[PDB]
Amino acid sequence: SIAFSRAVFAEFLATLLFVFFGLGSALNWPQALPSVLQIAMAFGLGIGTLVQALGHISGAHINPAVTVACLVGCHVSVLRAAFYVAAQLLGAVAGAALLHEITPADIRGDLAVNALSNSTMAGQAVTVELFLTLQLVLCIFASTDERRGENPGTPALSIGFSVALGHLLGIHYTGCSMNPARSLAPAVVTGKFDDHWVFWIGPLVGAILGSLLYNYVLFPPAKSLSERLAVLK
Amino acid sequence: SIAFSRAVFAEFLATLLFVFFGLGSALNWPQALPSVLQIAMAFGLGIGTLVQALGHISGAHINPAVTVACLVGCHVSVLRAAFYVAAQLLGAVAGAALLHEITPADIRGDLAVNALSNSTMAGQAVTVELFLTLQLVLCIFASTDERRGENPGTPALSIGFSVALGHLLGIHYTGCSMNPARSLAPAVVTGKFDDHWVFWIGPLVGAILGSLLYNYVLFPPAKSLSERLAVLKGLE
Amino acid sequence: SELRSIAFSRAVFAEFLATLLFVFFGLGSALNWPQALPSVLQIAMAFGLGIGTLVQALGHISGAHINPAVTVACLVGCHVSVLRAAFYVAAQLLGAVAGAALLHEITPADIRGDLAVNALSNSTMAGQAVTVELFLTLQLVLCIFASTDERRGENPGTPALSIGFSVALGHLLGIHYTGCSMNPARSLAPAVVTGKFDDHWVFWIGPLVGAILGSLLYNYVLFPPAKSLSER
Amino acid sequence: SELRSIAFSRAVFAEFLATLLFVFFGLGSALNWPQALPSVLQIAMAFGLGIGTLVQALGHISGAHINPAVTVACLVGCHVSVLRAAFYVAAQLLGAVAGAALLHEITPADIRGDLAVNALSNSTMAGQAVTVELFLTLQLVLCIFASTDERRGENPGTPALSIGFSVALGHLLGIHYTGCSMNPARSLAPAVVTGKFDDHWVFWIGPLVGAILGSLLYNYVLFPPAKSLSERLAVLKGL
Repeated sequence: SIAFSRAVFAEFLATLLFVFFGLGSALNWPQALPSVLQIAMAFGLGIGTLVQALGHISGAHINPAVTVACLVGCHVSVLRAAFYVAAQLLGAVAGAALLHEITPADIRGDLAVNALSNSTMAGQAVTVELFLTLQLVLCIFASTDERRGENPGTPALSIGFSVALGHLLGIHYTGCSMNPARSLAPAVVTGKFDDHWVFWIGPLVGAILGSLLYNYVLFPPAKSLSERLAVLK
Repeated sequence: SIAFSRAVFAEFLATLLFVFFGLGSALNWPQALPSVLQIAMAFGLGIGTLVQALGHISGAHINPAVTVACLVGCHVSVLRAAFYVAAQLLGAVAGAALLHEITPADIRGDLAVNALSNSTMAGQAVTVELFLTLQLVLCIFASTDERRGENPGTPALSIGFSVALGHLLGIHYTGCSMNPARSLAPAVVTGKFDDHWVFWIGPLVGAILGSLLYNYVLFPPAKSLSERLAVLKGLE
Repeated sequence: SELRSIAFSRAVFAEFLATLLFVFFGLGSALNWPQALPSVLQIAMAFGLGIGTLVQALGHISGAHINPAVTVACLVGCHVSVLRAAFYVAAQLLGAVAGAALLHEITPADIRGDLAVNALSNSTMAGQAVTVELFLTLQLVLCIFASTDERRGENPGTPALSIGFSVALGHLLGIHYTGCSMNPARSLAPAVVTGKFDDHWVFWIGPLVGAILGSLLYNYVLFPPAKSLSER
Repeated sequence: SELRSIAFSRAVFAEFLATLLFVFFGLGSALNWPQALPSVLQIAMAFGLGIGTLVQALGHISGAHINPAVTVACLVGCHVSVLRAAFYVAAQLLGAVAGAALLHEITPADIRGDLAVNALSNSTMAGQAVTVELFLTLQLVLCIFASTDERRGENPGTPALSIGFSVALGHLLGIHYTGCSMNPARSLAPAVVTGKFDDHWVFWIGPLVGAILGSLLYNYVLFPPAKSLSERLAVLKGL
């Protein structure tokens, strides 16, 4: 019961640092405007560092979509999945509120809210978010699959660069979500809920798609006791 | 029976995600035009992520040139190589068609077709694409070599940054192909086939050079007794 | 023992040489070169790959702290005698100012300029900045303590690259506020060479409080040692 | 003998092919200005990922020096015969000039220019420039010696990346002073092709001294090997 509290707190602290570092590096800084690779690096190295620092404590989800995909695949109780999602949403809004407090009001602006950029249709954008989170969920599962042992090699760096890979594409359409907590945090702080359903349906459908594709299509487990039914039939 | 189907599907899904993410990060230029390092990071981390995600399922080729290269030193049969190349070409055009659907019409443009750039001639260009794939195939063979001298596992990031390394050079000449499927996908969707042979002869010839250079010149692998007999009894 | 004595001397020398190379490469890549002004990602990569290279090169000799803050974090965290920590902090401050003095005499005088002294940027207040420096160093010691935790021996992991990209991560954000310190030696080095001590206490209070916060958070809240025989 | 063995011939050819690919990719990515001018981070990444990829591709075959300074560094440390060191340096110089001549052939004449020769930049003096090149190669040699240290546990691929990012680290600083050499073969290759030899001694004295300095510092001062079979057992001592 005490290790579960450490894990929920770690998920809270991790999403706090992720959103604080991520949005603050994505703000419109006048003299030095951030580039797409610069923002992708910020979010990328953010997940990779927090997975390194807190992966052994809680699994380092830092993402409700990852937690939901973990609910379909790995052995996580619906009790733990709810506590994780709740901890991530609370940590995210705390990191965005903290960033707002420390960032001068001149630079804050939209506080890096997710908005449909490059005149992307919501139906077009929700399809992008689907495949953005799909490749991340595929990489997270493969990097943390216990059946692979120590063979993955670079779990923290690979998951980070997978997040950066999605940002290198998703920034132009929606500013890249791949995380419902990363989208909700600046939307609550600064009043901006432009097409917010895209940043929830997209990642969640993309996450459950990658979990089902991996755990039961690409690399399913061996048949369990259910084979006794085919013998009886 | 099923494991081969899961591998071919992985090659299809991997090339689908690779082309979707790769070409998309090369278009999408409103007020923020992508730089050479930015585009190279997209293709680089794309291969590295998909080698990490699907390498243990299919081998993570995501390249008909790489699949052709593995025909000599990857224990891949001519049956599997054809199924892999077909899955790569189908996934590539599916990723380019999907990107076209989700990208607004004004931004699409060329859809990141491989094209001759900076007044580079097709003979000069096909020479670049050879060495772009030579170093990639050279890195893949060592990264998947049991005698490379490290703990078991495949370095997906090393393979990814090898793809990125080729882009920091190849973009200025051809937009960097290194992958015949990566070139056919936007060529089929858009219709632009200008000097399309450069993006096929280049990667395929560069791959067979790296495979022959590694497996016969640089680091010839250890032959099993059954493999050793196919040589001897095939002689005289 | 005689073998134990040199190993400590090898470690103190490595800490001096490491902070010397870190400050020399970091500041020199952050200078305002007119033909190619460095971008935030360019500067972040310079400091990031600098730590990662030096941790790769000297981690197995001294631990590759390269930061008085993380050395203090090991005092409260990875329990190390105050003797070794004092020798480490002194070597870092001496190597840093030596690296900044070397870069000064190595770079033409016109372009030396501010020598990448940590300074308040974008009208950020000292109270807001000292809060940023806290969380920049907080995540760094969180990554360092996990990458070097005695209990994670088995698989070697990627400590040098992870810590290096953790330093870069802090620069993606910290550059816009203070030019990113995360290291009191990296701040004292160019301030001593080129007299610029504007709000220097921020670059000392910030990293030290964030380091002790992350060391206390790791060793007592997140991943403490087993109190009893329940799991040892 | 060592000369008449296949592994030595395979190692010399690997050193030749590796330097050929490194110079071809490095200069060409640093020299292609027309409408897209390469950035310092871009050039640093090209040379960085270049060394990292070739160390990963050919390190197990020859050691992947790709640098007469690095070869000299192991001549002062890593058991490399003075016969092997001469064959390695000769293979690197031949592969470099072959890679530079190859790049000149495939790059259109409008963009070739000086072919990315190492040149003193931003009014840096030769004494100041030769001091940069020393410390650029020193940290690289320190990183190479540690990335190849059998006493250090690492995961696959990360040592090649660490060496690569060490090269990229030097370029993030060295480009502003000299265009970043850290390799006498990388400087001679375009100098022979294009014919520009301005202050060529800086790109030779600097990297070599920095390599010997780094090899001596690592093998004798920082992390020397054991002397007796009881050394490691003695380090334990009491509890």
